[PDB]
Amino acid sequence: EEERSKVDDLRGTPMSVGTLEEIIDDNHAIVSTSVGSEHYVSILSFVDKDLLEPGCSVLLNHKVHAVIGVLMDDTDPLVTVMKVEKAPQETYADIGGLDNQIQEIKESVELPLTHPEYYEEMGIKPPKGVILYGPPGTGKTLLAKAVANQTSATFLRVVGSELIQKYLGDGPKLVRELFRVAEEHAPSIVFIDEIDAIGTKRYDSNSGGEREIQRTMLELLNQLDGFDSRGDVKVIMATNRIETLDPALIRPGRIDRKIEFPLPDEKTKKRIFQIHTSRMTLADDVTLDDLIMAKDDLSGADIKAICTEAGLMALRERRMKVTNEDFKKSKENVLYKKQEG
Amino acid sequence: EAVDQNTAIVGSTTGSNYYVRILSTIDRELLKPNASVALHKHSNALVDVLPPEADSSIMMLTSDQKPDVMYADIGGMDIQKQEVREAVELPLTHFELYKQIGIDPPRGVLMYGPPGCGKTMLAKAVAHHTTAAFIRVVGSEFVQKYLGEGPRMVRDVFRLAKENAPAIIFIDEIDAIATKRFDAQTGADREVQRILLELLNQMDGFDQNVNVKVIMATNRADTLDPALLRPGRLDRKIEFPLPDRRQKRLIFSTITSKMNLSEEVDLEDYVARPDKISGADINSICQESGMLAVRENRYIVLAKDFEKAYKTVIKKDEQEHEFYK
Amino acid sequence: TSTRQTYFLPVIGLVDAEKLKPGDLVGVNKDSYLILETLPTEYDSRVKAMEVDERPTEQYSDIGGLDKQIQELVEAIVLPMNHKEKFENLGIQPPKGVLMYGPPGTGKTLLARACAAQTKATFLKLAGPQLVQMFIGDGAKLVRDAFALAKEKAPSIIFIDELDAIGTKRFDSEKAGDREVQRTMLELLNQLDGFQPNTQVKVIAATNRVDILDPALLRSGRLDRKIEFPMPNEEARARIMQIHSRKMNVSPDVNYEELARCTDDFNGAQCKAVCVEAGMIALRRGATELTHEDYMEGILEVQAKKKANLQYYA
Amino acid sequence: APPALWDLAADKQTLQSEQPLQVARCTKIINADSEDPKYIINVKQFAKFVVDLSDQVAPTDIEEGMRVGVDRNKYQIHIPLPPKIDPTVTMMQVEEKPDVTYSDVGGCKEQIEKLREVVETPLLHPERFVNLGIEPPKGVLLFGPPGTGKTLCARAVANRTDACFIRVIGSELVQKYVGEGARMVRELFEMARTKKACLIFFDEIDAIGGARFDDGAGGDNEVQRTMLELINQLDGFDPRGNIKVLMATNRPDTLDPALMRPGRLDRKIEFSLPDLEGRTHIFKIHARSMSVERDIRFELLARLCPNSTGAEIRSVCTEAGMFAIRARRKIATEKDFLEAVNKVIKSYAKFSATPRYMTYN
Amino acid sequence: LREELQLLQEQGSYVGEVVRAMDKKKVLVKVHPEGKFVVDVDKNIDINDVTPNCRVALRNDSYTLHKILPNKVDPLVSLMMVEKVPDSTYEMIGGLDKQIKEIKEVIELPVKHPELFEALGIAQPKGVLLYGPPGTGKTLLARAVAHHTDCTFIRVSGSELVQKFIGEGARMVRELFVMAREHAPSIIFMDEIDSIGSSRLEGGSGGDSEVQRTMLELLNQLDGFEATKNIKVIMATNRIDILDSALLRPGRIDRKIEFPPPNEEARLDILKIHSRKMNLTRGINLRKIAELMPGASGAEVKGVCTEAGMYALRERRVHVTQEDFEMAVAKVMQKD
Amino acid sequence: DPGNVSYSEIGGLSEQIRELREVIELPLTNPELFQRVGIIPPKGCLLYGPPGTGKTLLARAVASQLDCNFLKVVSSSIVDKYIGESARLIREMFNYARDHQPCIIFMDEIDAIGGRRFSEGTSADREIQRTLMELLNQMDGFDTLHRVKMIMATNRPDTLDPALLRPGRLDRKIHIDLPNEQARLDILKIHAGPITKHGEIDYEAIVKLSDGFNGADLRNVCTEAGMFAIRADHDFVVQEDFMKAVRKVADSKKLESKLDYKPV
Repeated sequence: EEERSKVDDLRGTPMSVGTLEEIIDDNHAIVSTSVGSEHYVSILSFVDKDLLEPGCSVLLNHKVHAVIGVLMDDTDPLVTVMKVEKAPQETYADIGGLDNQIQEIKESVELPLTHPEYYEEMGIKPPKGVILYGPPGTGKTLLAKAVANQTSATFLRVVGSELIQKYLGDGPKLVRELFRVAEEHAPSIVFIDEIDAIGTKRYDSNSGGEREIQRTMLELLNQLDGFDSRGDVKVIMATNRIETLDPALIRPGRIDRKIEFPLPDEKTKKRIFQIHTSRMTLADDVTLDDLIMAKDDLSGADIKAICTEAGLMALRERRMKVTNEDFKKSKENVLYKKQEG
Repeated sequence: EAVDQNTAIVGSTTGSNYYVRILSTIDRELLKPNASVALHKHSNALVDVLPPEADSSIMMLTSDQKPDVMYADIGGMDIQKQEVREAVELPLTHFELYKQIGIDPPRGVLMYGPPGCGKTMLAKAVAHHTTAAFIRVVGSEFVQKYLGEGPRMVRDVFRLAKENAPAIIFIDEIDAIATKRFDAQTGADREVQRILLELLNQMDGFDQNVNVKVIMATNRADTLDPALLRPGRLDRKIEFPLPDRRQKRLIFSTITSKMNLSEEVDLEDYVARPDKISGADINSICQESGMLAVRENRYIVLAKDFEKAYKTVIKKDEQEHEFYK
Repeated sequence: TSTRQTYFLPVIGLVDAEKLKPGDLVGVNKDSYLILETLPTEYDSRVKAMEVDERPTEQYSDIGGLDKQIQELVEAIVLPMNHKEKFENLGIQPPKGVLMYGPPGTGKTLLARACAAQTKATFLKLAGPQLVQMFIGDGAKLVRDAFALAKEKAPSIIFIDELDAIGTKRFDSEKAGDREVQRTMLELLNQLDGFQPNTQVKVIAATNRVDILDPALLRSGRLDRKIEFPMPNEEARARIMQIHSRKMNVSPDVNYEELARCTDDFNGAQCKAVCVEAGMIALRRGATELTHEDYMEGILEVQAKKKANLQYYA
Repeated sequence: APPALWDLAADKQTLQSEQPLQVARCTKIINADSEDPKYIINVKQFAKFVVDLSDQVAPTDIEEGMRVGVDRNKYQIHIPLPPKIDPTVTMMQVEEKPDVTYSDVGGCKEQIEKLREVVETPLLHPERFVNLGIEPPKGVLLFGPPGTGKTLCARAVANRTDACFIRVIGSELVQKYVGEGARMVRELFEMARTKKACLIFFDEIDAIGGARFDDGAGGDNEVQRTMLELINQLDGFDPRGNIKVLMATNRPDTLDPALMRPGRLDRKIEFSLPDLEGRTHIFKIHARSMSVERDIRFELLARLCPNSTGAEIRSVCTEAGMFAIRARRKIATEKDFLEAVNKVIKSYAKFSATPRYMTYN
Repeated sequence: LREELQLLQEQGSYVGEVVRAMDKKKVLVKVHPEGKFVVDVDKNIDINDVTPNCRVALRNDSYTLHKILPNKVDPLVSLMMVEKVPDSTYEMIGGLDKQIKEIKEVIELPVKHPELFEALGIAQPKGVLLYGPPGTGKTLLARAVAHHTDCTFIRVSGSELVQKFIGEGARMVRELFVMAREHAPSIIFMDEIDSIGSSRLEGGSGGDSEVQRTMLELLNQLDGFEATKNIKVIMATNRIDILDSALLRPGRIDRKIEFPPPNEEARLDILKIHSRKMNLTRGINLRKIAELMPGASGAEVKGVCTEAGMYALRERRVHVTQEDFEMAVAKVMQKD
Repeated sequence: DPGNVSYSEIGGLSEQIRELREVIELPLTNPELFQRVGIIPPKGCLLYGPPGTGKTLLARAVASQLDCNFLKVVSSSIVDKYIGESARLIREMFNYARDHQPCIIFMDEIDAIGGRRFSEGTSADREIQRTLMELLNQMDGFDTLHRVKMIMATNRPDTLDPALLRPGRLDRKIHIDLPNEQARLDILKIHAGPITKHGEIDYEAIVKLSDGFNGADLRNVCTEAGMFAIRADHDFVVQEDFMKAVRKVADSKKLESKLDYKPV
C-alpha cells in the first residue's frame, strides 16, 4: 500500500534496462550492460535473488543503477519457432488398416500423460520415446499420427539440423535451447522430420567440415543422452532412409521403437480413397475400386491428390461433382506425373 | 524527416535521432526532407540548415587541379567505348531526348576483367570534355571508426552531386562492400552496407533527369548482391574484351609512335608469335621492351629486346591441366 | 588519450621536449591537458609476462641417456651466457635458431624447462595457446613487445612451443587465421632476419612433431639446431624410472634390464607410470616395499591393450 | 505478500547503505606499480588511469592485472575482485547436485573398481598418499559401447563426497570466432583450481580432440590448437590437475592425446561391454522392479542373449510391460517378453547389429 | 520559444520504440544509440493506445515518452522485395492466356470463394511453378497476380542482411512464416533458382536443398500444422532440378505448370505493349517485326526498340522507322 | 643495416645486384635518360623466392647502400586490431611519400596481405581484401607516385591475385635461385673473412663438399662448425672439422630442405 508510494521515488523517475551477468556470493551482483556498466545490488524486494541467475537481463536505476525488478522477455526466435499451437483437425481415425502400426505407438502416445498408472504399477519405466521411418517419402502419414497426438500435452515439429549448417558452429546451440526450452514447456513432445544430416551432403550458406556437422548430430544425441536429463519432451524422430543415421542413436533412445511403414495394399487404398471422395461428390459411373484395383504401388498422397485433377476441370466448369470420364482420363495426368515425372 | 507541425526528428553529427520543436519563423520551405540542420549549442534545437552546401569530403575537380590523361592514344577499346559513347555524353547533355524516344536512360554501367585493366584510367578520359564532378572512391577508403559517417558521406554525396549537378561519380572497385557477413562487429559495416542500402535507397531519387552517371567496376563478380545489379541499377554490363590483332597492331603502333622507333621494327610478326598467348598487359609489355633500352647507352630499342620482353613475360606451355584438349 | 581523443596544447608542461618523441604513459589530468612526467613502461598483464617463474625446481642431472645431444643443446643457452668470450677471439656469433622435437617421450616438456634452472636469466614461456589470438595484430604486437621485454631484460631466456599450431600457413587461400599470425613468425623472422636487434635473449622452439610448417625456417636467425630425440634407450630406460623410483623404496633386487630388455616403444613417461600401478597394487597388497615380481607385473599391466582372452595356447 | 511487505521495508536502510560503496564501479585491472604511492589501472570502458588507492587497501595484498573496485571520481582502489571470466556456458558446463549412485551398476565389478581405485579411492583419503605416495595417477582412458558411459560419471555424481565436479560437452568446445573455447579450456582450469582439486570430466573427447591433420586446408587448424592446447594444458606442470582426470571416448583416434596419454596419463581400461554373467545384474536392475513371477528365470533368458550391452536388454525386460498393458496382462511371464525379445533382438538385429567392435576398428 | 529553448537543453530529447508495456504502467523502450530503458506513463497517451513495436518520442528529463509516431518494418522488407521486380498486369503481359487460365483458379478462389472450397471439399493449393526457359513473366505473374488481387508479395533469401534484420538467428524461416501472419492474403516466391548453372550436381544441391526446403518446411508449416489459408509459394526452373522436383514430388505437395517458350502471338502485342510510350508512326509492319525474332526470349522484346532507339537517340529523330527497328532486330540477335 | 659494403657482402648475383641499381638508382638521378629514349620510369620493384635466399638482406643492404631517402614498411602491425581500415595509413604514409619525395619503400610479405578472396569466408578476410582495394587505388591513381620506389618481396609470387601481378603495381621481375658453387665460392669468402683460423684453407673443398646451399645456410653452419669445433676449447681450427661439421651438420639441415620449391 504505502510501500508502493514509497519506493517509487527510489525507482523514480525512470529506470534503465541492464543485463544480469555475475554475482559476488555476498549477493552484490556484478553486471555487464551497455556499456559494460556494473553495480552491486543486494535489495530486499521482488527477489527471488537466486533464480534471476547469471546470463539474463535486469532493470537498473539511474542513481545509482540498482536493479529493482526483472522480466522474462521473448518473443525472440527461440519461442517463435516452437509454436503456435496448433492441433490441426485431422485424427488417427483417418489412416485405417495401419492401426497395427499405430496401436504399437498407441501405448507410446497414450501412456505418457494419459493413462499413466500401469507404467508405474509395473514400475518398469518405459519412457524411451519413439523413432520413425518408412518408404518412399512418408512421415506425413505419420503426421496423420502426429496430428492425432495433438489431443494430448503439447508438441513441436522441427525439420533437420539446417539451423546449425547455416554457419560455422554455433555448436548445436540452437538445438540446445530447442531441447532445453522443451524442458521449459515440459511435459511436451518434440519431433524432427526426416533427418537429412549426412543423408543430404551439401549445405546452404557456409558450413564444414563433416565432423562439425557429424558432432552437432553426435551432440544432438549426447545432449539428449543425457547427463543427466529426466526432461520430457518425449522425443519423436524420423528419417525415411535408415542407412545414413549413425546406428548408435538407437540404444540410448529411442531403443524400443522405429516404426516400419508398409506400402498400401489393394484394400488399404480402398480404405484410404473414399475418405477423400466422401466430400467430393462422384458422378454415377465413378467407382473407387476398379481404378485403384488396376493401379499398383501408389502413395497415400497421390491417391489423395488424384482427386485434385478433377478439382480443376470440374471446377473450371464450376461443378460440385466429380466425373470418372474425366477422373479416368485426368488420372493419366497424375499417372503421367508418376510415369514421366 | 519532419514528423509534423513545428517539430521534426534529426540526428546530430554524433548520430542520434532527436525530437525538437523547430524554430518558429521558418517552419518548412527550406527545411526539406533531407538536409543538414544546425542544432542549438545547449538544446540541439531545430533552427536552420546549410545553404546547402560546401558539403564535406572530396569535393570534386581533379581535372583543373590535375591529373588528366589523353585516351586517344589507345584505340583498341573502341568497341568497349561504344557503350560509354552512347551511355555518357547524350545521357548527360540531353534529358529531353529520353522523353521523345519512349525509353528511360539507364544508370547501369559495368567494368570488369583487370588485368587487363583499362577501367579507372578510362574514367579519367571523359574528364577531358564533359565537365562534371569526378570523385575517386573505393569501398574501403570511406570505412570509418563510426558507422554514421556513411550517410555523412553517401547521403551527402547524393545531395552534393544533384545540387552541384551536372555531376558524375565513379566508385573505383565497388566490390569491397559486397561481401556477405554476419557478426555485429561488422554491424557497423552491416550498417555501411545498410548505408550501401541507404545509398541504394536514396540514389533512385536521381529519377528523373538531373543527374548522375553510375559507372561501376569489379575484378570479381562473385559477391555482388542481386539488388546491386537490380533492374534500374545496372542495366548495362561492360566486360574486358581481350586485345587482338587490331588492338595489338593498335597497341603496337600507339606505344612506339612516341618512343624512338626503327626501320628494324616489324610488328606484324608479333601480331602472331606473342599473340598466341597474350592477352596481358601488352601495354606494359610494350613499355617493357622500352624499359630494356635503359640497359644501355641506347637510342632505338633492338629486336632482341622485343623478344626479351616476350621471353620475360610470360610462360608456359605447360600444362598438366591446360594441355589436355 | 585513453578515450581516443587528441588535443593541441602549448608545450608541456611540466617536463619539456627533453624527452621524448612520442611515447606512452604521459601524465595528464582531464581539462588541464599538460604532461608532467613520462612513466615507464609498456604493457600488458599476462601479455606482458607470458610466464615469469623462479625456475624449474629440479636439475637435469637427474635424467640421463639424452646427455650428448643436450650436451650440444645446453651450449646454445650457456655459450651466450658465458662462452661468447671464446668467439671474441676469432669473430664468431652465437647460435640463435634451435629446435627441440620428438614424440612424448623424450620429455622435453620437463627438460626444455629444466634447463632454465641453469640459465639463471629470467625465463618466459611461449606456447601455441598464446599464439591463439582473439583479435589480430596482438601476437605480432606481443612478439614486438616480447622482444622488447627480451632486449629490455637482456640477458633473458625465452622458449616457445607448439610451433606446428602456427607452423603451416596453408599455402593457397582461403583461409587460415594463423596465416596472418604467421607474419608474427615472419616478423619473428624479420626480427631475426631483416632486423638485427634480436641478437640477444636466445629463443628455442618445440613441437610434438616437425611434420609440416614453413620449411624456409632453416637459418641461424630462424631455427637452426635440429636434434631428433628417439625413443629412450635401455641406458636411459633403465635409469629414467631408476631416477623416478629413487623417490621410493625398492626391495633391493630389481633387474632394470628386465624392463630395459623388454621395453619396446615404451616412452620415458610410460616408465614413470610403470612404477605407479606397480606401486598401486603394492598399495592394495598392504605391502611395505615394492618387489620385482610386483614390478615386472606392472610392465604388461600398463601396456599393452588386451584383456581379450588367453586360449588356443592355454 | 508478508514476504513482499517486509521486502520493501528496508530499502530505507538499503538507500542509506546505498551511498557508500555504490560508486565502486568500474571493475578494473591494474597495470604496474613503480613505487609505494603510485598505481596504474586499466578498464574495458576504454578508461586507463595512473591513480592512487583508498587507504583500506594494502600494497602487498594486491596482484598485477587484477580486477578491482574503484570510485571513479578519485579513481581510488576500493577492493580487488578475484573473478574474471566466464559467462553461463561455464555455469552450464559446471554442474552440481548428486544422483545415480554406485548400486545402479549392471554387475561390472573390477571394471569399475580399477577406475574406482583411481578416482574416489584417492579422494576418500588424500592422506593415503602421504605415507606411500608417490602419486595418485595422471589420467585414464575409457571407450566402448554406450553402455555404460557417463553414468560412471553419474556414479561419481552421487558418490562425490567433496565438491560438485564439472561435466564437459563436446560441441561447445568447437566454436566460431577462432579461439573462443581456446580461452575456456585454459581459463576454466583456474576456475576449476578455484574449486581446489574439484574433478573434471570431458565428453566427446574424440570429436573435440580431433587428430591428426590433412595437408590442406583447415578447417582443423584452429582445432589443431585445442588438442595441443589441451596438451599444453596437459603440459602445464601444475598441478596436474589435482583433479586427476577421467576421460570417456569411442574410437582409438584421436591419436595425438592417445599418444600423449602415455606421455602423461595412465590407466587405460575398458568397458564392460556385455558378459555372460553381468547381464543377470542388468536383468537384476529389474529385479526389485514389477513383481517377479515365481517361475520367471534369469539364466533362461541370460543364456539366450549374446552381445547385449545394457541398453536394449534393459528395455528387453521393459517390453514385457509394453505388451502387458496392451494385452492387459496383470504381471508378465518370462515367456511373454522372450517371445517379443527374440523378436526385438532379431527385429532390431536384422538391420542393425550395432557393431561396437567395428566402431573402434 | 525561449522557454522551449530553456526547456530543451537541460535534458535534450530523443525518439523511442516500445517493445513492451508493463502492468505497473511502465513501458519497455530502447534508447537506440545505447542500451534500453524501461519507463512509465506518460498520462496523456495510455497503454492501450499504443502497441509494442511502435515509434514514440523518448522524453529527455524523466526519460519518459513524449509523443506517438508511426514505425516501419515491412516498408524495409517490401522495399527489398520491390527492389527486385515490378508488377505491371494482364494488359502489359501477353502469351500467357493458356497458363493464366490455370493459375487464376489457384489464386482468386482462395481469395474470393473459399466457402465453396468445402463445397468441393479440398483445401488451398499449396503452391505452383512455371518451368521452361529462364525466361520472362513468371516473376511478373508472381507480383502482378499479387497486385491483381492486391495480396501482398514476399520473396525468398535475400542476400545478406534481410536475415538478422528479422530476429537474431534461427531456422530463420519461421519469422518469414510469421510475416505472412501479419499480412494475408500473401504471395511468397522463390527468387530465383531458375537456371541450369546452380546445379553443380553437389555443391548447388545443398544450396538448393534449403531453397527446396524453404518450400518444404513451409509446406510442412502450411499443410503440416499451423494455419490457415491465403498463403502461397512459387518455384521456377528449366530442367535437372525439375526432375529433382520429382524427387521432392511423389505428388507431395505442389502444382506443376510449364512455362512456355515465346511465340509470334505475344511477339506482336507484347512489343505493342512496350510500344505505347515510344514515338513511332503507324506505318510499321507487325509481320516482319514479330517473325524476325524466332526463339530468343521474352527479354528479347525489351531489347527490340531500345537499341533501335539508341541509334535513333543518337540520330535525334522524334519518331522512328522500322529500318532502325530492323537494325536492332539484328543487333540484339547478333550475339547468339 | 651495416653496409653499403654489405653490397659486396651478398656474394651473388650480378644481374640481381647490378640490374636493381639500374632499376632504382638511375631513375632517381637521371630521369632525362628515361625521356631521352622516352621510356616511362619504373616506379617500383619486386623480389621473390625462396630458391636460394637473400631477398630481405639485399633489400636491407641497398637501403643503407643507395642512401638518398628510404622508408621501410613493417608488414605486421597494419591489421590494427579493431577497425582494420588502416589501408588509409598507406595513403597517410604515401602523403609524406609525396612530401618527403623522393623516398623509397621496401615491403616484405605482400602475400598474406595479398589475400585472394578466392572462395570467400568468415570475417577477417573481408578486412584484408578491403585493405587491398586502397593499395590498388593508390597505385591506380589519379596520382603519380613515381618519386616513391615500391620494393616487394615475400615467400611466393602466387596468391597476390592478378591485379598486383601486372606491371604498375609489380614493375619488374627479380628473384634469387640457389647460388652457384662458383658464386658460393665467393659467398664463403665473406663468411671466411670475419673468421680467422690457422692458415690452411681450400675454399673449393667446402664448395665441392658442401653443395646446393644458401649464403646464410653456409655461413651460419660454417660459423656453427667453428662453434662446433671450438667445443674442443682449442682456438684456431683448420677446415678439417669444417669439412666434417659443415658437411655433416648441413646434411641434417638439408633434411628439412624438403618442399622448399614454390611456384612463380
